[PDB]
Amino acid sequence: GSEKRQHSSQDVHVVLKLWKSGFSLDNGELRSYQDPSNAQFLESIRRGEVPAELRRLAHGGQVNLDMEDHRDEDFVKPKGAFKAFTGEGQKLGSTAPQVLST
Repeated sequence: GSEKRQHSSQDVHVVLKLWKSGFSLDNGELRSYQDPSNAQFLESIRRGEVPAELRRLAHGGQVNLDMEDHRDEDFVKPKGAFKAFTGEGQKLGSTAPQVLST
């Protein structure tokens, strides 16, 4: 976590995950496909334009948005791990009683 340094300009991916309620970005949490504030993301990402949260995540260079599908996984993005286990299956039990070291 950078906290307060700079947004490392190393050309990074902002993951957009598709859920049963909405979508989440690597910068934020799940926003349902209904809310008028999520509409910006939905509309811009629909086109291919960049929501501010992504450019406010990576430096203003290669901010690329990578899409994942999870859907009935509810929401798992900030929670822990990476990609929330999209490797052959989905979440796969999520047997992580802890946040770190797993």
